[PDB]
This record gives sequence, structure tokens and C-alpha cells, in this order.
Amino acid sequence: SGPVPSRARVYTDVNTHRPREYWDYESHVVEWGNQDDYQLVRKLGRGKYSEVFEAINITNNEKVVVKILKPVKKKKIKREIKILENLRGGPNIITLADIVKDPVSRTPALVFEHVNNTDFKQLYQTLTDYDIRFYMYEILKALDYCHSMGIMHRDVKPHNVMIDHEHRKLRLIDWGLAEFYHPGQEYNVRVASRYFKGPELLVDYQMYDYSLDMWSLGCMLASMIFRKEPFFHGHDNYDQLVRIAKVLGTEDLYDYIDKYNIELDPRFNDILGRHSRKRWERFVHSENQHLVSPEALDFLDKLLRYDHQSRLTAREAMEHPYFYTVVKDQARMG
Ligand SMILES: O=C(O)c1ccc(-c2oc3c(Br)cc(Br)cc3c(=O)c2O)cc1
Ligand SMILES: [Cl-]
Ligand SMILES: [Cl-]
Ligand SMILES: [Cl-]
Repeated sequence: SGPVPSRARVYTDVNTHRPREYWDYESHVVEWGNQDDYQLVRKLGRGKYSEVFEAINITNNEKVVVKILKPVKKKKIKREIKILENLRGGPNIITLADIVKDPVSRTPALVFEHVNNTDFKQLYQTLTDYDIRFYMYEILKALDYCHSMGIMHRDVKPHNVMIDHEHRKLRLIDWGLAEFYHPGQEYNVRVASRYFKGPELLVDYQMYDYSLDMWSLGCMLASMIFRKEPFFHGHDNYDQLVRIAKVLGTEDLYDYIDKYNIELDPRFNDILGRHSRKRWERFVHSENQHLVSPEALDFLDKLLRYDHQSRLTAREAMEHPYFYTVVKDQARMG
């Protein structure tokens, strides 16, 4: 009888209550700036980021960052720009300063604010227990904000989290896969990187929502406190679900599948087989001991749920005891 419909628990009708021009990016007329205002200085990313440059705005001598976009469809260009513009000014969202196009090649490029970067993938050797809690909370600020603005990021991972550890600042970047949430809409499941894909993507359930981002966040958290990168290390798309199943157990997976009347490939059921749930305690060793706590484990348990509707919202997450002291400390110092 086909899959059972699903709706976001929160922020369900955000885009519905806003004017059409807010979310209808296909009708958005892009107002391009002048590329001549910007001169490229050098390459950024140290070999991990393509077509990202430090640049200078010669109209005010301000240092900026330029990302040159890969040849995708015009529709996806409008989408990213529209979303960045709608989210501009939000807490811990990267700030789009301008958009330009090359005179002759007509190659589009985004101009961002300049922020220092100690790569999140290279920062776990000097990251204490409090540090992980702090930065996780900052990520949640961004996710709660964009969700409340009717937007799913759909590509949450360490690579897309820029961290300036000196000033303890954080920015969520690369909104190229982001989309607007509309209740009842079916979305493409070919999003996110394999290690951070939620179960809904891996079983081809298209009517997902903001909670997708919360799974990805759980994967990041698991990786950092257990010192295992990535935590769910699938070698292909089937193996990704298998390795999730080896931790969460197959019992809750099949219940999830039945709940939304999802139909898997016949061979997939044989592949998944039968696995018991591992207690989160079993991934703790003497070298990740100092990053693990009862509240950390409880928090992780409530993010990594098969059922996307059962996962904590960003706001629910921010009020979890895992952040109790972090919240108190931030509220009296800044
Ligand atoms: O939306 C994007 O795809 C997107 C990519 C890179 C930056 C981006 O990257 C930096 C890197 Br990589 C190194 C250093 Br140092 C600084 C930045 C920076 O300030 C900055 O905005 C921002 C946004
Ligand atoms: Cl989509
Ligand atoms: Cl694994
Ligand atoms: Cl949320």
C-alpha cells in the first residue's frame, strides 16, 4: 500500500506561513555583483577544499573568501544562494557577502566572510571534554536556526564545520545540498556523505525532514567522544546500514521499516540478518575515557535512533543535561 506519510515534529509549516518568494528559489532573480571588485590572493583549505580562495575586496580593502562553483544546474545555484540569503545573520551561519560571475566564462562564484579555521577533522588531539560539549552546542544553535527558518542542511559533517579555536567561534558551511522543508514533499535520498547518512536515506525513505541533520550530528558526536573516525565506517551503501545495525541492533530497524511500510530489496534483508544491540558502553576504552560521561551516552542514544520522528529536535538537544554547565557558563560570560 506504499510508504506511510511522515511530517516534521517541529517547524512543520514554517515555509507555508511565509510568502511564496521566501522558498520558491526557481523564481528568484539573482542580482549578480561585480567580479572586478575582488582579487584572489591565495588558495585556502590546504588541499581539502577545492576552488576556495582568500580574496580582497578592493572597494574597502576587506579580506574575504571566494568559492568558485562547480558546473551544476542553474536551479541548484539559485537554491544555495536563496538559502544563504534567507539565513544571513543567523547564529553560526556562514555569511554570504556577494555573488559574482566571470565576464567571459560565465563561471559563478560565492563571496563569504573571512573566518579563521582550525580544521574540525584535525582537532581532537587538543579537544577536552568541555570543548566537545561547547562546540556541539554551537552547531545546535545553527541547526535550530536553519530548521526554524524551514531549511534542512542535509550535509552535516566535520568538513563542513569551520572552527576558530582561538576565539572559540564556529560556522556551519556548504549549503549546496540544503533544501526547504515542505510537509508531504518527497526528497532525494542521494544526499550527505556515506558515513553521516541517516537510516531513512539508506532504506530510500523520501519523506524525511529536519531530523536527518540530527542523525548526522549524532555520528559526529560518536566519532569525537569514542575516538573512532568515522564511527559508522561503511564500505558501500548497503554496508553502511549493516554497520549501523551491528550497533543499534536489527530489532529496532525492522520495527522502523514496518512502521512506515518501507519495502527493501529482498537480498537486503538477508544481508542485514540478525544483530543484537550493543550498549554504548562497549565502545569506551582507556584512551577515550576522559571524553565519555553518563549524560554524553544518554544524549548520543537519543540522537542515533532509526525512527527519525523519535530523534531529539535541536532545541530538545540544547536542553539535554549534556550541555547543562555549558549553558550556565555561556549565559554569564557571553
Ligand atoms: O559554503 C561554502 O562552501 C564555504 C566554503 C568555505 C568557506 C571558508 O573557508 C575557509 C577555509 Br577552507 C580556510 C580558511 Br583559513 C578560512 C575560510 C573561510 O573564512 C571561509 O568562509 C566558507 C563557506
Ligand atoms: Cl531534493
Ligand atoms: Cl564500523
Ligand atoms: Cl530541529
